Amino acid sequence: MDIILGIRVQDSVILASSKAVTRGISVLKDSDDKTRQLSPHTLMSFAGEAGDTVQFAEYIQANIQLYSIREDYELSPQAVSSFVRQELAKSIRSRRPYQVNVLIGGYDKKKNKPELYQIDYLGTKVELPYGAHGYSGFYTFSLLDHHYRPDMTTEEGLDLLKLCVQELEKRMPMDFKGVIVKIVDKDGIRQVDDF
Amino acid sequence: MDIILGIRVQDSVILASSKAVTRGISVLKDSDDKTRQLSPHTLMSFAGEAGDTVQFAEYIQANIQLYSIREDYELSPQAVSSFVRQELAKSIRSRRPYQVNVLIGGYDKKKNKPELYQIDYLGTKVELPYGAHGYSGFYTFSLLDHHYRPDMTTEEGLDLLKLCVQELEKRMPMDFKGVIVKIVDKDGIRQVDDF
Amino acid sequence: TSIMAVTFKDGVILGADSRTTTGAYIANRVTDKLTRVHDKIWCCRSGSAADTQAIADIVQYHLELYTSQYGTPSTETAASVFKELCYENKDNLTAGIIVAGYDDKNKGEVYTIPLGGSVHKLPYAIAGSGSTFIYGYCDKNFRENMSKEETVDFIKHSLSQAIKWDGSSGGVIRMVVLTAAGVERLIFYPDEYEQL
Amino acid sequence: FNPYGDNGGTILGIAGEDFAVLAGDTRNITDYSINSRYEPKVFDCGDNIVMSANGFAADGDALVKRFKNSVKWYHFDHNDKKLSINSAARNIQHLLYGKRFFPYYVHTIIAGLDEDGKGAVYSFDPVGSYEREQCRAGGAAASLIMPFLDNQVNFKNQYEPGTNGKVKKPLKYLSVEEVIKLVRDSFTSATERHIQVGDGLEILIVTKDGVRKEFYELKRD
Amino acid sequence: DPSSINGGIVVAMTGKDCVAIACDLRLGSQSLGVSNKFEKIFHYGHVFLGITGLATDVTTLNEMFRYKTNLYKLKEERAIEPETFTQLVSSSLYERRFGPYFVGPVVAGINSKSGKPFIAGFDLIGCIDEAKDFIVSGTASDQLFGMCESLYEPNLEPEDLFETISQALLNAADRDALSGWGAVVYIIKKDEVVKRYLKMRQD
Amino acid sequence: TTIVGVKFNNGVVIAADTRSTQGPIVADKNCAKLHRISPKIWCAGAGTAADTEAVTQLIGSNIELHSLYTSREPRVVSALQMLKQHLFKYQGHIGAYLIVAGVDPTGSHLFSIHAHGSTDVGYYLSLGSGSLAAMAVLESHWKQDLTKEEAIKLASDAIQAGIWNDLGSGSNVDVCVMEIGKDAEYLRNYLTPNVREEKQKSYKFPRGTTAVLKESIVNI
Amino acid sequence: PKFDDEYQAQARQAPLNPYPGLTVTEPSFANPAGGYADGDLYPVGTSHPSQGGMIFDPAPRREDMPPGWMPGSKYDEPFGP
Amino acid sequence: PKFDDEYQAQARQAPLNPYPGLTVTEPSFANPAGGYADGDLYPVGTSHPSQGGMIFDPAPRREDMPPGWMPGSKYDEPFGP
Amino acid sequence: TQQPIVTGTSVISMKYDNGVIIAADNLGSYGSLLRFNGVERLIPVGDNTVVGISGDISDMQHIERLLKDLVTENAYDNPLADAEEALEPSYIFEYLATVMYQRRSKMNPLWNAIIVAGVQSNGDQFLRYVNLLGVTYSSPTLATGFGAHMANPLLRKVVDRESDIPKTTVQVAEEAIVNAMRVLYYRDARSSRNFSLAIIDKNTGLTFKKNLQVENMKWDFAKDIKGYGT
Amino acid sequence: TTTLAFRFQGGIIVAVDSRATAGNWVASQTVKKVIEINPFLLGTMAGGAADCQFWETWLGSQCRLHELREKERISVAAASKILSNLVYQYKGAGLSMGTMICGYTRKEGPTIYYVDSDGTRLKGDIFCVGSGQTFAYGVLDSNYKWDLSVEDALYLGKRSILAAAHRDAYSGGSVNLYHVTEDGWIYHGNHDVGELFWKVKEEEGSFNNVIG
Amino acid sequence: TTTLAFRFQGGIIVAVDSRATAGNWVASQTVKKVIEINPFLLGTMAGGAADCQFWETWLGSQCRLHELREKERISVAAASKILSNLVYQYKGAGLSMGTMICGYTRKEGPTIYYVDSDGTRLKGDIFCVGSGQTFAYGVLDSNYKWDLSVEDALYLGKRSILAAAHRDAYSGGSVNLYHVTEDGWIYHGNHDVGELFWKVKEEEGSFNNVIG
Repeated sequence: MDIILGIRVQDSVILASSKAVTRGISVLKDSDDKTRQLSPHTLMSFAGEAGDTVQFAEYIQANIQLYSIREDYELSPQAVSSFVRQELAKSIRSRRPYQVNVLIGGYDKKKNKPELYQIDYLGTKVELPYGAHGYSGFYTFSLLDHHYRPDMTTEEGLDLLKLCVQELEKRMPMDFKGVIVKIVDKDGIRQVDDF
Repeated sequence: MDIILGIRVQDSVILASSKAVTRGISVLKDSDDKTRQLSPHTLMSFAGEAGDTVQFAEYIQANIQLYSIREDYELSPQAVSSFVRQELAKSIRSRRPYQVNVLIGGYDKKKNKPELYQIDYLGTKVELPYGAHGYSGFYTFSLLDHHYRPDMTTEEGLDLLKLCVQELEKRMPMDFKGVIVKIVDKDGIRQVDDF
Repeated sequence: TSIMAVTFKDGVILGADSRTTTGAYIANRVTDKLTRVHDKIWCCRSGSAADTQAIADIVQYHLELYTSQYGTPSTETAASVFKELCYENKDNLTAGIIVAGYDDKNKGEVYTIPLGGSVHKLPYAIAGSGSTFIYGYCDKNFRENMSKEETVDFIKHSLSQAIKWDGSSGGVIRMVVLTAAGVERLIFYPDEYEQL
Repeated sequence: FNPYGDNGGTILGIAGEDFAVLAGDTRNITDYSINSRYEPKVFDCGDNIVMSANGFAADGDALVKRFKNSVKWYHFDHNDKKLSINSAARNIQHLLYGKRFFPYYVHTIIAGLDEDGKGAVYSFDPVGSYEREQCRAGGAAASLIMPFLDNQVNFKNQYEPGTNGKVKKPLKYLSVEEVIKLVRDSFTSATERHIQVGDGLEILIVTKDGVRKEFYELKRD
Repeated sequence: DPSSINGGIVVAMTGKDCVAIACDLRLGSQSLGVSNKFEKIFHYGHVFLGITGLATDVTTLNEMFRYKTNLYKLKEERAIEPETFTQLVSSSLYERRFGPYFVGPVVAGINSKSGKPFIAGFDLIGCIDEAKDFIVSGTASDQLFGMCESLYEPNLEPEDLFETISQALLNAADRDALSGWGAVVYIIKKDEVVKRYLKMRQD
Repeated sequence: TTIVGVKFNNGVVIAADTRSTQGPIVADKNCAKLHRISPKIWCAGAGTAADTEAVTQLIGSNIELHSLYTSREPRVVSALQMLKQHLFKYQGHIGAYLIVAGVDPTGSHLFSIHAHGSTDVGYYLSLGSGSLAAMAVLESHWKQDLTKEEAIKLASDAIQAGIWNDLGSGSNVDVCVMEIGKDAEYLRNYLTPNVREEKQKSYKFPRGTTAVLKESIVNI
Repeated sequence: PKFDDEYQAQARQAPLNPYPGLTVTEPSFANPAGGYADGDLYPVGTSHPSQGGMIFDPAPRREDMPPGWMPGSKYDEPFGP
Repeated sequence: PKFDDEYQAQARQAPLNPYPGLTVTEPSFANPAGGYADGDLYPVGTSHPSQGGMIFDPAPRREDMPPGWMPGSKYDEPFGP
Repeated sequence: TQQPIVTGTSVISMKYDNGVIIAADNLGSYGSLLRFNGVERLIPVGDNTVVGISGDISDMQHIERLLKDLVTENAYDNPLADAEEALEPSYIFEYLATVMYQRRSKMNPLWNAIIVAGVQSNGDQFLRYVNLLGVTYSSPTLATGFGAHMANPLLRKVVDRESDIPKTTVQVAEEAIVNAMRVLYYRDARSSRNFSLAIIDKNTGLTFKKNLQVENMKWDFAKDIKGYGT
Repeated sequence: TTTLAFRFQGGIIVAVDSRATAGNWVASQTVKKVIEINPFLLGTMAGGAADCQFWETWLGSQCRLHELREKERISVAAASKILSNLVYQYKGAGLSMGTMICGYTRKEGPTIYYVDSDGTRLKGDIFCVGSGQTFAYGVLDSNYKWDLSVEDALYLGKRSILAAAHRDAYSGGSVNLYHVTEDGWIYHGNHDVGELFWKVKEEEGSFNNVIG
Repeated sequence: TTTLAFRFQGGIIVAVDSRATAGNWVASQTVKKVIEINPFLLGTMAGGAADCQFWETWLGSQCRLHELREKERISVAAASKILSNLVYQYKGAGLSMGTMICGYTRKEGPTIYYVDSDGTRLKGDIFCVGSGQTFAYGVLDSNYKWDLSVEDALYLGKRSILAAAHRDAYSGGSVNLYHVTEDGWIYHGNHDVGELFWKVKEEEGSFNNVIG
């Protein structure tokens, strides 16, 4: 099970993902990063089955990097999300579906707007101001609906993310060992030490 | 799924049980007490299915109190554990088994010896120096085997219990929300505020 | 279904009932279950209708090509083609077939191909769900070298009993008489064979 | 052995101010065959109450017979007193839940005037759970019938023109004649689009003057 | 169920000389509502295609028909007409007969040459459901059928067509658990298209 | 669905109802069910509707191609053979049940085809959920050498029996008459016994009843 | 003694995928079989540790519908009851 | 056509409890299948969201065994083949 | 009865201007084996009632014994039993329906479909249906099994609504019944050539024409079929 | 379904939606999900309407016997224990229940017991039940305070039900609010979500994602 | 099976038991559960013996091709990635594998990659694998330190395997220890549990519940 959250702020996209890696009865790691940098201003976070998550993430990253290398410019977050959706939807009817849910948070340097796309393992893309996958959305969405605003700065977004994460800690049975938070904005991608 | 631990030491019996109560997707309460005082020097902690745990615990408590009143003396922990085992074993072949595991930690005032009994939901009773039920034993038994000594005072027992509980917090996938620790000894039953 | 073929002195008489059912419903009460795979070779369809018709068309193709390339086939060639087609697809197919024909060197011949896809020459053969009720009658009443009228009456009585006892068999009793003279269609209506 | 069927009946209860209407089709169905064109399933129950245990026909008949027995015993014990709508609702609830683990596969409705003389409709599930309703469709074509009655009887999603969606259309009382018009049109639509409806429409009117029966033809194809 | 998992509604009606197609905006996973901006009405020139069902298939078919209709427009030098588009959608749906998309499409438009309103519906595998009055698809197919049958009548002018279709969609969605969060109604004419967003219950 | 085919003294007449239903709902009240395989070969199908449509389209295209190739009018048996071989190849997964009737230089033919590839000759046939009700009338009233008028009346009345007595069959009756010497006569809605009941009130809403949040003009 | 079904009209179609084409619902993919040595690989031997609301309302099974039936497609019974 | 076993010696037996007597293994108790409105109580719709070792190697099921057989009891086939 | 073993296929009946007609074939089938041909499935229970039964034959005989016991118990301490307070068709049908529903609720159904046809002592025709589930209904024409599909349309062509009953004479109804039985023989694989027919008339009482024959069968067109396709 | 009950300085606030659904068909939108056991005791149902309604009416009858015999109110603990035992004895029989027995007694003060099909019985200060319980928790847990004013507590309950109604398909309808006071319980009326949502959007400015 | 590998100041300590089992029958007690890919790379097999043994022997040949072509050793990351991709491409085919790819490289330092049947690949400092992994964790996490001496690290690995062998039925046999150093791997011998247990009980005084 995984927590992956995303909030689109006036200036930046804030992605949070759980650090725990559980296999059967034991937690194997407590510092895992469930994200891949698809491009300098595009970041993807994934949740789902153990091997599928990382295999799909690296396949997508390799394809996006190949496209960027070939065309000599960074693909827009819309294009990246559409490619990921097309790969996911193309897989569910294949022999080996990817049971992977992904949140793609990127900064469109051409439109100069942050963009957050939620894509489920079936291949359902939707652009959102705030996104969550799996059961993590069942607790956070009401709080996000209550407190979210379009005009927030990244710091209010981090405060809202703190509210969401501590709500998840309170009510949700599993121990996800905290989250790792990364901000996507005009200046690229960075990680928050303790949001 | 519930943590219930018990460590018999030189003077006392130290019982620990998780505080979380979960129903499906949400933790309903996180200050729950999974124990019942069967007698002034006998304590029982129970784990298992939602209704069965509390119903069986209160049925056993009522029967033990009835026996104590009728015979006008406190039943020894051995007798209490035998009665509980008899009920559990008689249940599994009835229409409605109790899916309840119990640890009975008592102080036999006649022998002046602490006693800890582990009884699974099938009625398998066994006296132990340290006991754990379900997955809680998988992480803790090796540590208890390593550090346990028959001659510990209650403070070293609490140190060992802290080691066991923090090992659980580390490697256990669930957020059992801490434990409530009660000590059973010559002076009766008491709780430890922060063990 | 009640299929039957009986060799007799001057040839072979092939007979069948006309009722086809889908469960308890008679989806077709005048169907013709006798098929002309070749000039003097006729087969009867039993089991799955789709499988039997596909096999019949494939066998007609193969036997037409055989006739054009190698001369007229015998009854045995036709039944061998039936056998190979049924066996090489025995898992998919669910067809049992009787093959009857007349060739001058052999006179009338009858081969039966049960559901397993094996080949058997027999003086006479009965197939279909209604055959189970006339095994004893046919066994005790069949004779070698019957006359045409004796064979016609024998088949009439046998299929009459099969129709009487089997709910899946009924309608008109049709027969095809294969002989050196030619092929004769015969039809007998319920009021004719039920008052026997 | 499957002990349940589905005879595809439809019933509709609407409560006004001084009247209550219980309408139901007379078609009887088994699979795709028409069992009978005219099998009434809305019954005049006496005491100014009308009932229809729509659903699986055998269970409907059994529950109706049980309720007639219970109300007759009530008359016996209470010196022939008139049975109130709420008392009948509680009685039928206890009847339905008495078979909690082998339910009557029937969606019962009882309609009548309450102790204040105001129309009342009580609608039931196979296990019980009675709610007093202003209008309530049931049966096969409940889904077709009911939204239209929400739109027409309650004026839901209708706003006063020129107010730009700020002022709803106020809920006026519908006269019994207008409610009959609505019932006829709703059942006509259900007949057009639902294959299990269109043989005949029977309407029972409960008012202070007593129960009144009306019957209307449907398409019947 | 792939068709019920995401919910969503689509309804089309024909006026005297105009058509209207409307859909709800909810997207979710059974209980949980995810987005209120999943517009299921797509247009390819002057022909509008609404698609309910599994959302991944909705998006996939939107892309597929965008591609195919763009190629048609380029190599034909004319926009695809509602009848030709209906045939194209039917053929494309049956192409995967054994691996079908779990969608119900609904075509609506006005044939440019004849100027006649046209609407049609489909099943999972391309059964054409050409109808002259109105078309319904989605989780609330039953509610919408009943409501449109009660309200619709022939030769509605654009304003009354809008009112009828909007009321049908609103009252149908209010009685469907997996539908709502607003709706969008397109009023399509020989020379213009009007898109309107309806106010409704947000639960 | 209710189809009937009826051979008569100089041709064959195929008839069907028009109600089309998804589940228990009438999706279309006037669905046309008679399909041209050729000018004088017509079919009507049951089972999976989409498969019937796709298969009839395929066979019609292939038969018109073959007629152009051979420069001959199509034979009904040609359609029968091609259709049955195609259906058999898929082992019944196409699920198309059809009654195919037509006229060709060899005479007037009436066949039925089943999803698994089996076929039948017939003089009167019925298909669909209303098959039994229509076949009752056909058995009661069919005779050798019906005239065209008697054949049309008989087929129409069998379809009417299916309409009145079956839930999955209703609305109007479609009839197509194929005759040896002349072109086929397609009779759309030959009978209309189920005219719509009139509304008690016009439920038009006053303009402005609906609440609108936004309005826009679309650049098509 | 069963009746003959020559046309296979009443012929009915591992468990069947409820929704053909979608591998995510494939029985062998929804519930894959465990490894032969999963007991030695994980401690307890396992790699891992509704509809209808308040109102009681009262789809077909692909395993008893005819082969040509597609779940959710328009289908007319060919022969009736 | 079956072979008319008169003595029922070839007679063989909800799914059978593999271990009779123990209700903790009864299918109806191990999988009670909830209730009619469980979907309305719990947000998910559900209240609750091998022996093979390291070396591969090549008991019977009661349903495939005669009714008189008790799992783990000494049994001798009355006729064998 | 968890499953039926030996069964009687169908019963067809209709009401006419002065009474009711009911008919049923005399064949009990063991699966597809037309085993027993002398079965009587029309059970008179008086000069005013005939009970037609389909489904399992053993349950049919049990129901027949129930009806005989009904008559016997009615005769007890009932000096008027022969003329008034005799068993009306409605009483027979209600007893049978109650028994059928009780059996169904006990998960041990009587696997029969029963049509109780007769005339009430006031002269009103009685014609009602009841099956193993306890489902009951009335109609101008009733049929069971394949009769509900094959025969019932033909009978309804004669009397499509209650208004047509007074317009229907004895001859018309009997010819309709005979034609429907002929059609059932044509198309029902479980049916037989021999059938019994009973007429209950408000004036002339019960007439019970046993072992009738299906006649005027049309088979001569079968000679013109020579195969599938070519 | 969504139902919540939380203790605070002024007593207990009990809020419930009104929607009832059969499959995807919304059977009704005005279902009374609170049963009034007695003037000081309040039953809040979720899950199976039939089981909850019937057995809590039976609980009311038992409560009546209790006042008749013992001349004092059945305690919330006692009523919840009776209900828990009853529901447990039908465990595995198919009962579908989720209940919050809210009440006030002189010896108990304000008290809430959560009881459900599995025989669970939990005393607690905040509870949410139903398919939408998680959204209500999300609102309550981020805003609840013990010393809320009565108006603020009522608004908090209303808003918590509104959030679940928005985000949950099976939890719409209207919000019914009850206030269990020292001297009884007060019915603070019914609020329609179709109007409450827009009022709350305009007043709070929340739901910024919702068009309009 | 029990296998553990933990990084520390002196390199990596790899410890594994020897028991192999087929049901209750203990097939053998001397199974070598470390596959020696190359003098600096070390596989640690668990789960299915055949799959691990065969595929890591094949990984050895891939490694050999790597040195022959590129004149530099395969990195631990590269070898673990090859194994992970291979095991992933047979996911659902029935592979039973749990593998720790322990190695040392100049440009990587000491490194451990956990790989298993379900395609996962984890870089980490401590890993325990097999049916007895939890018992080994209980000791490692309570005693592990980065700056352990080589003797202390070896003893810690030995003791951690001993605990799992005691408490787990499928984890007995003998303890094999490997030390992956800067200049290669050192095989520190085989220790039979039947003697190691008594030695450890006497020296530590632990296992006080065990009679003797």
